[PDB]
Amino acid sequence: SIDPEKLRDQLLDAFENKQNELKSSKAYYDAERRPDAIGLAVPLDMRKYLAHVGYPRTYVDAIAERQELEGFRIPSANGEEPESGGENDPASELWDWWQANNLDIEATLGHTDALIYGTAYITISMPDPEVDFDVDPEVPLIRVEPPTALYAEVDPRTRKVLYAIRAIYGADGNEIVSATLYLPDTTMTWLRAEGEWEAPTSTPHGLEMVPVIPISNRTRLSDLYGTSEISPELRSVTDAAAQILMNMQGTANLMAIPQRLIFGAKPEELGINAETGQRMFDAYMARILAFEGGEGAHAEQFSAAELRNFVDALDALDRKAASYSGLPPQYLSSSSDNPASAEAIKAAESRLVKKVERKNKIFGGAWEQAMRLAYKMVKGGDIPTEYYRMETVWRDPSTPTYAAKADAAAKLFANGAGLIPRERGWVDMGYTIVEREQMRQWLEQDQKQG
Amino acid sequence: SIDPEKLRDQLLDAFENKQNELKSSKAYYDAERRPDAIGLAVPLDMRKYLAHVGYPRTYVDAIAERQELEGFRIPSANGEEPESGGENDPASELWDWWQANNLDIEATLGHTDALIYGTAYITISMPDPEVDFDVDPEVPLIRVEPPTALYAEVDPRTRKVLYAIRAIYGADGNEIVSATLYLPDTTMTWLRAEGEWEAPTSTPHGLEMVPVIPISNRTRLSDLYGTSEISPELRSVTDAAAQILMNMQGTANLMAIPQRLIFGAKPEELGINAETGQRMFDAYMARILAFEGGEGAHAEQFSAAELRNFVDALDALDRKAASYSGLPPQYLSSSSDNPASAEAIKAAESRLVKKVERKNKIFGGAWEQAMRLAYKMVKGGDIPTEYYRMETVWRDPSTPTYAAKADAAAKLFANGAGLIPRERGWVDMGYTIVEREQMRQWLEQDQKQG
Amino acid sequence: TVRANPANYLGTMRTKVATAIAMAFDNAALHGTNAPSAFQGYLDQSNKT
Amino acid sequence: SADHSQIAQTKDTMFTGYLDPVQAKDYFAEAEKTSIVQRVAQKIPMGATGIVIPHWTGDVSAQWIGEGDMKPITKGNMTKRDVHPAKIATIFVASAETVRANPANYLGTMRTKVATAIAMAFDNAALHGTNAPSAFQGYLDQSNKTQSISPNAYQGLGVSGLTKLVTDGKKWTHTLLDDTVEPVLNGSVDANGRPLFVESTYESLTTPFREGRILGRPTILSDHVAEGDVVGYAGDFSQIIWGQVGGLSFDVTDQATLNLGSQESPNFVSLWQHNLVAVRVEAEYGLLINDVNAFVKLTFDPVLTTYALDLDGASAGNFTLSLDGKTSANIAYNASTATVKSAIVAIDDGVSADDVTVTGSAGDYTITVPGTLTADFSGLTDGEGASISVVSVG
Repeated sequence: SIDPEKLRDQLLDAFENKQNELKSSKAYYDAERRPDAIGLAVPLDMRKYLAHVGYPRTYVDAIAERQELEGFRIPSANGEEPESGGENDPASELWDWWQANNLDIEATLGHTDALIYGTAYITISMPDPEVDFDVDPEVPLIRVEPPTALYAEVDPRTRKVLYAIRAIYGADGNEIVSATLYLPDTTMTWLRAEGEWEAPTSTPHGLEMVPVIPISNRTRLSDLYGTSEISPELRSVTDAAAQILMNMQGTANLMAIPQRLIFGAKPEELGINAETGQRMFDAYMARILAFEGGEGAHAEQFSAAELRNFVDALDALDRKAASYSGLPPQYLSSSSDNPASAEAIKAAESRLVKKVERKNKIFGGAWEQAMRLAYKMVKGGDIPTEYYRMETVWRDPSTPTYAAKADAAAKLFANGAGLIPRERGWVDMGYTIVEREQMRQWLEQDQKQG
Repeated sequence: SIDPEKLRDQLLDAFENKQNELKSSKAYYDAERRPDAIGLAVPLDMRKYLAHVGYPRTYVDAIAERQELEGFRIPSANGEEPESGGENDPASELWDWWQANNLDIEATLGHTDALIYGTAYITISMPDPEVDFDVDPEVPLIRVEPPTALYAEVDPRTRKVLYAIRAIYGADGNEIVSATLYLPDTTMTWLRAEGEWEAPTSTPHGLEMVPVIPISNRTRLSDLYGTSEISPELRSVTDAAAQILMNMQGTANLMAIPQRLIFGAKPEELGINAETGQRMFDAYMARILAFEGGEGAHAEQFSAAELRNFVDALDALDRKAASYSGLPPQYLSSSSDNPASAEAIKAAESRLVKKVERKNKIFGGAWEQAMRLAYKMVKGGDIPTEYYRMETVWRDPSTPTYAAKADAAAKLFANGAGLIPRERGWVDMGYTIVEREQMRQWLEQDQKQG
Repeated sequence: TVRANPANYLGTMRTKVATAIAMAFDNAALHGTNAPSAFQGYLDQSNKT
Repeated sequence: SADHSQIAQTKDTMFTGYLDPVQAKDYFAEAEKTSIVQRVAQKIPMGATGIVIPHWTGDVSAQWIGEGDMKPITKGNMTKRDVHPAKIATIFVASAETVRANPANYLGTMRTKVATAIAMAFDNAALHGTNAPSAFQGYLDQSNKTQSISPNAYQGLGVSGLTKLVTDGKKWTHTLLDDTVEPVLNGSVDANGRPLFVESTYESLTTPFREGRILGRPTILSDHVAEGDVVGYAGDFSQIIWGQVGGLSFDVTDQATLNLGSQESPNFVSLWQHNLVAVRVEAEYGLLINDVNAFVKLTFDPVLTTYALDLDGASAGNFTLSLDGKTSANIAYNASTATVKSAIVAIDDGVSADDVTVTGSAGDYTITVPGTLTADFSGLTDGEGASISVVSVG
């Protein structure tokens, strides 16, 4: 065993150390200045005119805003039993706790911090009415935190969390106002002002387990912590595109125009005022300048830069980014694509739809475990063995091509004479587990009319 | 017989020897800096600007995300349950353990590490309630582990594992924290390897087999140990593309614009400051520079380099990366011929889809044996002979095309007057074995109502 | 010596080094005793006693 | 670095052919010479810190008594020795492209060749004693006993040779012979000219070359037991024990730095800078022979034996020699070489003044004689390490 004061100071160390890693990926999503993005043709006084490129934000958003949870399928013991509901039902209990915490909002944020930084953390507690929560005090208070505010030590031995620290800064002040340590069997919190840590408040819990769970963007089993979704391939083409935008925007300020020259005229033949170095032309349209020179005199010009000669490099980098990322061609390569049929959409969308379907499994494994802790805390007993078997169920991440779904499902059902019992007609139409309980009522209400 | 303390040391040496190889194929999927990727024409400072290429990442993702297990078939002794009764049958018995271990999450990752490094392992154990938690105590604990954390030696004659070692590092400490050695007669683990090396915890087991089995990407019988899917053939084009892309990225800084020259008057006559070698050309757009232009002065420019010379070479290499990998031509962005037809999708997918069906077979052969071991361990007796005839069932890897299958299935079934039994209608429509056995219940509800 | 790790010397050495590194930082900050040129002042440098 | 390097493998001269379609097996390759000592001596479990072996030694005693004779007192005694493992190692190096190519399976071949070279080094350290690190307690060539096989092997092994074992109580339990001894077994004949060790129309190998028993003792054969004039051993192979710590290691690197020179004269090569790959091979062994005199060295001809007798810097007293159990006069410590030769030729029989040889100086006598020489330093007042050993010719 060890004291919590050592653990706090030694974990606030590891936590503050970790921030120097995360800042490297924050700089891509949030499109900050990066040294390697500067365009080297641009002269030193124009290099303040940075050009940012949106590939990292686009690729993270295009995964994140496709996925939402619809329920938990705990199977019935001693034979399967759908349509079981209310106080009888182990699934709608978990959905009540999901809904009462507004996890429909806090999860879809917490997922994108997990895609940006590679991880985020679920936390569970009973509430305490001595804090003015405005939460149902019978419901487990479930929260999600970014790795910029919670850090957890993990066993490589067995992949369970050892202990974890939450830290709260004064927001712009950037100095810690409170910190919380989660031990295997209690949670402790300090607060500080004048730099004095006040005596730790605490709250025991009955679990063997630390009440924190990592969402982790695992790419492989060989990842322990998981990694940013903004891959080193996508970073490299992001910065390559940023340099070419700067070299373009620079060239368009100096060389898009030809430079005009005269040779063999002495400045006194032209009347160039020696104090100031240029006489005023008029240039009001059709005027022919007569002004003189020797027999060796003539006019010359340097050509414009051909700006097309950069643009066909930018087109090539879009065609890189559209492949290194999963994205449909028209998100990045905004060029000549023709997704103009309901089957064609399913083709062009396929590689992104399938990436989100894999991420749904990876995040589902964390949410499943978090709801087991919530039950084990609230109901206090050992987990009913059904809850080891459950899955999270997720929204279909593809475009809702509803007319093509409807004509197909109607042919299968064939007004009840057909191949499919009415319920799989709903699930193929994609109506959510939460909603299909209302269609139980409305179908029953219609059977009284005929 | 064999000294276990010796054999542990000997297998840690054999395990570290494998990492020297794996560090080379990891570097293609993670896109670390590689010696062959540097663009030779780029100057010695600008060689910091690497150009990571994502073909390996793309090609392994597009296989590993299509794969999904959906059940087991165990051909019964002939009777009233030819494949299943719906509960208390071999198919349900294995699928229970698969759910309880979350292998739908873990094995999706396990296939990824198996395609990258060329092999990965399934380790089968009874849970110990003194050591491990959040698992159902009556089911076998199944883990999948990558070759960066486990090594197994094969008797080349019998093609079965002789012994294997799981080696866990202390994360950032770069040292072994624990090691576990699996024998045919027992497992054995030395719980700490940092500070003092602790004494072994043994645990005997009833099997003749050692309780680990390799998944291997074995493409051909002569590959007696598994081989990476990122073939030497695809590695070469990945590195070749990086050179072209980096040579372009240098050219876009130095050479995309013409360099302007004047060959006439001496610097002091051109009004150049002799100390700095410069003058401020006050180049707002319309202005004409005038020169005295002695000795037959002229001005001229070196050309811009045509960046489309490199674009032609990137397009050629994209056509090659598509041809080698067998990805759809759209996944490389290689050509804009988007397959806007229900059947044209089956054509464009055809080689990727078929390749995935072969990876499904080759990994299914290992997942069978893992369940044969798990049953033999849990039930203790020798296995019923139908488990030697087991078959894994995998989800169809083709993109759904739901409405095309829907019209076809309804046309065949014809309200029960048709060609095929209702049950086959569900199989061809592509519902999983769990969806099939669930959907039967709703059909009885509908027929019971009338 | 690494294989045998007598008296856990390779473990104890880490914490004794970490202790020495922490102690050097106090001495550099309080009395400047060996401070690198990058440190701006130390408390013993005050003009008042 | 370079072509041709005498320490590291580039795509050197020797590889040149091994890319053509014209290649074949080596139709004449040798099989590897595995260790013989590891096959006959019992293997002992050993840790890196070595082992302690105890031995009882006290002469516990009892006496006959009459009624009421007050009964005598006795006490036991015991001692121990410890055995520490030594280490043997080597490194070899090739270019990274040579490792990617693996021409003619050179890397694999090298792994087998070092494994074999270490095994032969352990035999040579246990038998001849060629380079034995200080921790090996004795080596088999140190025996003060020899026998000649050539004219008749049965009389050699089973009678003359056995006589000089059992006289000291040392049990004959095995015999180990070199593969080159086969002719003097085939030439072992009776007075009618029939063989001894084979029968009938002479179809089979002789029974020892089937690894059969001789006079109940097993025969062990190998192709590298001969070390000069010595061509085999016979004796109590229970007296030799050995152990290996762990197993044959193979660490690998592309990025360490190697001194190709000496500790006193560096010549560093960075493996990273020259794009080289290197392998580090190591094993650790311990050995103990409890009594070196329990073995007879077997030879063809009736050769003499040569010895060093050391007085350990003793300043006063006398010492004694013995030769096949006959005993010398009592000899003063600082005897002349002529006095020591006189002391040997004064022995009862066979000590002819042309064969017996002495060649050292006062207190440090190199001696050569036809027989088992031994000494007792009782009556020497000084030099507590005063001692006798056989020594190698060169």
